[PDB]
Amino acid sequence: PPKQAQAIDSTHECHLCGMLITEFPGPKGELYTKTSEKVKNFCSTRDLFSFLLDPEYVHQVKEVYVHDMSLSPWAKPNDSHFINARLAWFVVGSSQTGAMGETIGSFSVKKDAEAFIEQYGGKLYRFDEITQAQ
Ligand SMILES: [Cu+]
Ligand SMILES: [Zn+2]
Repeated sequence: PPKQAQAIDSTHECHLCGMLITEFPGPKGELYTKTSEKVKNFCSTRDLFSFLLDPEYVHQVKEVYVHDMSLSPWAKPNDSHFINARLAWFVVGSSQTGAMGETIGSFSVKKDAEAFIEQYGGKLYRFDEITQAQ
């Protein structure tokens, strides 16, 4: 039984960097580790990937969720539309920023990610192709 994404409220702080999450724009992230039933919330897809690619945690991470920017506006992502990050399309290197500056756009629809790149630049990636280089 997969653990489910949860709403992010105004008091939630990023698991990596401690900043308040919902003040800032850009897709946010959540994930669970095998060891804890409490979801870990992140201020940005940037910090989500930084955490889950860290060798200390890479094997502990099970469920990973990101806002679907096919459905939610960039400035105010909506917690009703979390998608499975492992099946999403990602845009790295666009001009659009999140809570930590540069960030990773996340979409359910490949053509939406491609149109995003047409507008704002960047490159298209699947979950597995995102490494510590990016
Ligand atoms: Cu931050
Ligand atoms: Zn953060």
